[PDB]
Amino acid sequence: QIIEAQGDVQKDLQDAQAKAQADLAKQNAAAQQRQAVAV
Amino acid sequence: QIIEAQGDVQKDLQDAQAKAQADLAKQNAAAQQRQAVAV
Repeated sequence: QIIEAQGDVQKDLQDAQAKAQADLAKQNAAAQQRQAVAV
Repeated sequence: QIIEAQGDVQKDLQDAQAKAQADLAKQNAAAQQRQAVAV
C-alpha cells in the first residue's frame, strides 16, 4: 500500500512535469517560427 | 497522509519552477527577437 501510494504520487508528479515540458517545447517552437518568419 | 502532504508540497514546488522556467524562456525569446530585429 505504501509503495502504491508513493508510485501514484510520483506518477502524477512526472505527468505534470511532462505536460509542462511539452507546453514549454510548444512555446519555444512558436517563438522560433515567429522569429524566423520575419524577413 | 504523510506521502500525500509531501506530494502536494512537491507538486506546487515544481509547478512554480515550471512557471518560472516558462517566464524565463519567454523573456529570452523576447530579448532574442529584439536583438535580431535591429538592423
